[PDB]
Amino acid sequence: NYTFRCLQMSSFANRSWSRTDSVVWLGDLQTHRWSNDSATISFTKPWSQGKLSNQQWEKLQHMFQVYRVSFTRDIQELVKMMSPKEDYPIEIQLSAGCEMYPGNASESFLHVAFQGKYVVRFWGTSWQTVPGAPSWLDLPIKVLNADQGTSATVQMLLNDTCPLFVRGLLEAGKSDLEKQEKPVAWLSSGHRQLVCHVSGFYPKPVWVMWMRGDQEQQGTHRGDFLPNADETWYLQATLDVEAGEEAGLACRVKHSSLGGQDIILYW
Amino acid sequence: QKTPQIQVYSRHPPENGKPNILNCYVTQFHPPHIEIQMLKNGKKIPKVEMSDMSFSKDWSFYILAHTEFTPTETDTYACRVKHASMAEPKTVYWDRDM
Ligand SMILES: *[C@@H]1O[C@H](CO[C@@H]2O[C@@H](C)[C@@H](O)[C@@H](O)[C@@H]2O)[C@@H](O[C@@H]2O[C@H](CO)[C@@H](O[C@@H]3O[C@H](CO[C@H]4O[C@H](CO)[C@@H](O)[C@H](O)[C@@H]4O)[C@@H](O)[C@H](O[C@H]4O[C@H](CO)[C@@H](O)[C@H](O)[C@@H]4O)[C@@H]3O)[C@H](O)[C@H]2NC(C)=O)[C@H](O)[C@H]1NC(C)=O
Ligand SMILES: CCCCCCCC(=O)N[C@@H](CO[C@H]1O[C@H](CO)[C@H](O)[C@H](O)[C@H]1O)[C@H](O)[C@H](O)CCCC(=O)Nc1cccc(CCCCC)c1
Ligand SMILES: CCCCCCCCCCCCCCCC(=O)O
Ligand SMILES: *[C@@H]1O[C@H](CO)[C@@H](O)[C@H](O)[C@H]1NC(C)=O
Ligand SMILES: *[C@@H]1O[C@H](CO)[C@@H](O)[C@H](O)[C@H]1NC(C)=O
Repeated sequence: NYTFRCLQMSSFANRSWSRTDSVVWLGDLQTHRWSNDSATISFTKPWSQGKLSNQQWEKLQHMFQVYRVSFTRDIQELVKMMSPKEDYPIEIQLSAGCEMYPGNASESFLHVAFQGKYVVRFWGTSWQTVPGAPSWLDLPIKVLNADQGTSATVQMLLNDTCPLFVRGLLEAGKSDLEKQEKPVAWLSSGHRQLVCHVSGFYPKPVWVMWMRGDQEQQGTHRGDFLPNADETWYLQATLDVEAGEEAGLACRVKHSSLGGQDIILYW
Repeated sequence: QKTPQIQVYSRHPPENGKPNILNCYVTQFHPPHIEIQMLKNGKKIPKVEMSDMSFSKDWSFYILAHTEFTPTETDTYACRVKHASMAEPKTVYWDRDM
């Protein structure tokens, strides 16, 4: 399962200042960036164009270029109309894309948040407010829904463009997507918290456990997965022990990249 | 409005005198405007690289900062974060293990 997410972040500070920036992810790998300051969508992989021809890419990009300008105008105009009831500063976020399933096609999504709260989605053939969204949104969404050409374009992008472009990305980015990077591990710490650090692994799935011989220590607390800057992962696993019980303990790491040869680090 | 969480950890095992990379992962903040510095002995490190800002499923923002560092037992390292959710800057010191 690969989830393609286009993530748009728009900050409207006052009447004269706004910016829209975007990032695009295929799973946990960034494929695109689109800065406010740039007219064009930037590639963050050699394969970020997928299977698309140069002309096909320029057209899709052109459509996003038109959209970014229209969206910025639409929001400023909306705020003017709503004033002073809805006012600056304003944060709008969009999360749109598709989740690719094994063999069988895909589901697509387009979610919109206002001031950090989910408020609007596109679903089926129309935009809709979600239950609990501020009621002042109902009127502008009804208006947006009257725009058939936009609705047709959005339906096309979600249902067709997204899974097709992503199937192209999966092919073109295969060696990157299927890359294997080996973890490196190290230990640190009368009641000690023992810490097993595991860094530099890719892909994300990993198994890290404190052991006494062959016995898994169920007191092992796994931390959050933290990103390294080099598209690899960092994880720690901690075990709370009493003093003079540390002897015979080990941290064991299993990961796809290691080829059945676990890391075992004895305290 | 949500308070940034700060996590400071190294890319490779921290060995004294060996060049390494220190990470500062800042998460769960809103709004996205944020100021992030990394510190050596309380002073700002000049060359700190930043990931693009992005956001999670729950819509909270995250960003990764990182800098080259050589740990020694005479140097402290920290990540300092300024954000509207907080009255003063929040500093998290590298705990020398992470
Ligand atoms: C793109 O795909 C859309 C569906 O996919 C979902 O949404 C997209 C955006 C992605 O997020 C994807 O991942 C999602 O899964 C698709 O939307 C569908 O469009 C058709 C018509 O074009 C809709 O059919 C009409 O349904 C209503 C009833 O709707 C309700 O009931 C059903 C269950 O019974 C639910 O699924 C809905 O949520 C609603 O609660 C009918 O009343 C209506 O019948 C009338 O109209 C037809 C002509 O169209 C006449 O023949 C009849 O006699 C009636 O007069 C339609 O049959 C469908 O609801 C809608 N799906 C959803 C989930 O809303 C969209 O069309 C695709 N677009 C393109 C360009 O490919
Ligand atoms: C990620 C979605 C990208 C899809 C591209 C949308 C197509 C587009 O750029 N349409 C704008 C020009 O429309 C004209 O040209 C079209 C063909 O190029 C058609 O022919 C169309 O008929 C014609 O009108 C259009 O201006 C559109 O409205 C852009 C707005 C995008 C949008 O959501 N706005 C929006 C508006 C209100 C509310 C929300 C979400 C709630 C936010 C909380 C405040 C979002
Ligand atoms: C609306 C989502 C459609 C997905 C179609 C896949 C082709 C998108 C290519 C990624 C570049 C878009 C980056 C801009 C993000 C935005 O402003 O919404
Ligand atoms: C609008 O907001 C920006 C960014 O927050 C700020 O620097 C600027 O002073 C404001 N501009 C005006 C004209 O008030
Ligand atoms: C962002 O880009 C738009 C269009 O190029 C521009 O008008 C606007 O001033 C930019 N905003 C900032 C904050 O740079």
